[PDB]
Amino acid sequence: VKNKCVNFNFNGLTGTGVLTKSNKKFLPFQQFGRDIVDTTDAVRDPQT
Amino acid sequence: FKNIDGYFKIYSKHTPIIGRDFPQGFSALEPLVDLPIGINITRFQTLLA
Ligand SMILES: *[C@@H]1O[C@H](CO)[C@@H](O)[C@H](O)[C@H]1NC(C)=O
Repeated sequence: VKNKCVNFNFNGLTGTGVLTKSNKKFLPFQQFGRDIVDTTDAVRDPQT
Repeated sequence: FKNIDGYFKIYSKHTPIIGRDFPQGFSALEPLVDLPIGINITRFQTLLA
């Protein structure tokens, strides 16, 4: 679900936040992603 | 080619250009295949066509 505060378990990455479609440039090998100070910020959907 | 903790790692990038051999221009290397070999490697050699 998008645009709602939920608890996610993305491929073993457990956490809480709001997920929305991103406009980044994830290369095909890229999996997790992050932000400036070392926190998971943008995770690509493994299915879609 | 790197083989840290087994887990053979390779990276690749292709740049045709028109400059001479080995230009100074920068270029990144994207990973292509990461296969967990996990054996002992010391020697290295190539092949031809
Ligand atoms: C199953 O995973 C494969 C791998 O990408 C892909 O077809 C899709 O994400 C999934 N298919 C489904 C859920 O029908």
